Parts: sequence; C-alpha cells; structure tokens
Amino acid sequence: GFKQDIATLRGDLRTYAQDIFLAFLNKYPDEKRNFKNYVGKSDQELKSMAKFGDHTEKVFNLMMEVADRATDCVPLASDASTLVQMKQHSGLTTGNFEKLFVALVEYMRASGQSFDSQSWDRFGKNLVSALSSAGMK
Amino acid sequence: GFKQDIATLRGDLRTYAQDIFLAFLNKYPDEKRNFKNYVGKSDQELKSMAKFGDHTEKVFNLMMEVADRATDCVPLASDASTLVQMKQHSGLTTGNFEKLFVALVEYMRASGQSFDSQSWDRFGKNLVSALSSAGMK
Ligand code: HEM
Ligand SMILES: Oc1ccc(Cl)cc1Cl
Ligand SMILES: Oc1ccc(Cl)cc1Cl
Repeated sequence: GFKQDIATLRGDLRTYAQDIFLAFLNKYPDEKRNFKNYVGKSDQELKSMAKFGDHTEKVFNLMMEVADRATDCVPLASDASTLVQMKQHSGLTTGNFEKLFVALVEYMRASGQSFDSQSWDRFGKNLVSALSSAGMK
Repeated sequence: GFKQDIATLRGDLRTYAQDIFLAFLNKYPDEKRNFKNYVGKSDQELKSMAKFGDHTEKVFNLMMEVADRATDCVPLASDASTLVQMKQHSGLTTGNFEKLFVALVEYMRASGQSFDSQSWDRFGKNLVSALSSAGMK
C-alpha cells in the first residue's frame, strides 16, 4: 500500500526522483518553462546536469516526508503551508502540482510494480486542496 | 530532538550520507579495508563517483528507517536481525558499528546544527546491543 510505496521509492530514490520528474517534464513540455536551463536538452543530458540531480532529489526527499506524515492520504496542513511559503514556489499554482501527480500516477501504473496508484492519486488531490487552503492560487 | 533529526537528515539524504561516511572512513582508516573499491582515493574523488553516492544513500536510507521504527532509541529486534543477516555484513562485528556511531555523533556535535547528539549516542549503543542479541559477534 501507500506506506510500503514510500519505502520502495526511498530505497532507490535518486533513480525514481529523476525518472518521475522527467516523465512530468515530457508529458507537459510547457512546464519546462519553470526551469529555463532545461530547454533543448534530452533526458540523458538533463540527468548529467548538477542542478537537475540535486534539485530532483531534494523535491523527492521532501515529497516522501509529506507523504509519510499524512493520515489516510491527507497531508498535514503545516506541510502544505511550508510548500506555499517557499520563495521558490512563488509564481506556481495548484495546477503545476496537479500535473506532477498525474504524471507520477501514470508512471506508477506503467511500471509493472505493485504501487498503490489509487492512494497516490488521492494524495495528490488532497495535497492540491490543502495547498489552496494554505493560500496557493 | 531525535524525530526531527531524522526529518532533517532525510531532507538532504545524499549529502549527509556522503559526509558522514567520509567522516567515519577518515577517523578510522583501517575500516576502509572493507571497501576495497574506495581505497586510494581522496574525498573529492569518492564524491565524484556515482557508485559511492548510490552506496551511501542506500545505507543511510536504511539507517533512517531503523531509527524511525525505534521506540525510545531502542531498535526493533527484527531490524537488528536484518542487519546481521545481510550477506554484505558477513565478517563484520559490533565493533565496526560502534565506530560508525562514534563518527556520526562527533559529526553532529561539530556541525553546528541542533542535532540531539545524546539520542544518537543512545541509539548507537542500543543498536550495538541489539546486534549482539541477534547473533553478531
Ligand atoms: C546501521 C548501520 C548500517 C546500515 C543501515 C547498513 C546497510 C547496508 C546496506 C543497505 C547495504 C547495501 C548498499 C548497497 O547496495 O551498496 C550495505 C552494504 C555494505 N555494508 Fe552496511 N550498513 C550499516 C553499517 C555498516 C558498517 C558499520 C559497515 C562496515 C564498517 C558496513 C559494511 C558494508 C559493506 C562492506 C557493504 C558492501 C558494500 C559494497 O559491496 O559495495 N555496513 N550496508
Ligand atoms: O521539480 C521537481 C523535481 C522532482 C520531482 Cl519528483 C518533481 C518536481 Cl516538480
Ligand atoms: O557503508 C556506509 C555507507 C554510508 C554510511 Cl553513513 C555508513 C557506511 Cl558503513
């Protein structure tokens, strides 16, 4: 289930963080505009860039903590406030987050592993609602 | 305290994992004999090798799972048994583990972050005692 999925992802975190972020960026090419330096690069080139590896790992490290602190796939309101108050997320909307979780769930469904994709879909929806309550447009 | 420390360490897992492993290896040079692929290389050389970062991340991730499952800094006997039974740990003794935790506590005290170094010291002592009870020499 959901809790075991967190353990699975953490056990190969750099690989999953990069694979999932790349799936997001290739499913939604417009989202690359939020990173500027990622345009015109293939996946293998991105994976060789310092800020790409460091950044995807930090995103995923924190995403797994938020997932781990949730109850029944509902994140804590304090974790949602943190994500909203981050300077780096000024200019983001909940739509950016919704798209991340659509790609993550699709990636899980296609991997052939025993992920509880339905719990991740609920988690993403519940996170987006929490982000709005915390003030994100 | 202990639980926040786990969150702090997990938030930047690869960076802490590398720095703590290097602190251990440089404090206890003889221990590097267990890691024949890392002999003859400076800290910066090791950090440039993908296999070093991957190895340290996987170890440290499991250490944080064990710490998170502990009650009052006492690890679960099942987690201690897992560590004893791993093939990669054939030939190790509790002494190797004690030295790791000395280096880890020394790293925390020196870092100038508000780690609960006393709790990591207790955790390391209780883990060493649990490894004995699970069959490690
Ligand atoms: C609580 C502490 C520890 C945990 C959680 C842990 C866990 C692990 C894990 C998950 C691996 C496999 C990582 C990989 O795939 O490369 C591993 C491998 C290994 N560990 Fe441990 N370990 C711990 C302590 C130690 C200590 C103290 C030593 C020796 C001083 C040690 C020696 C080794 C060796 C030699 C390998 C094989 C590495 C290789 O073949 O490249 N471990 N350990
Ligand atoms: O910016 C990111 C880095 C890693 C992951 Cl998994 C998702 C996002 Cl949006
Ligand atoms: O082999 C290791 C990798 C990372 C850390 Cl923190 C400790 C050890 Cl023994």
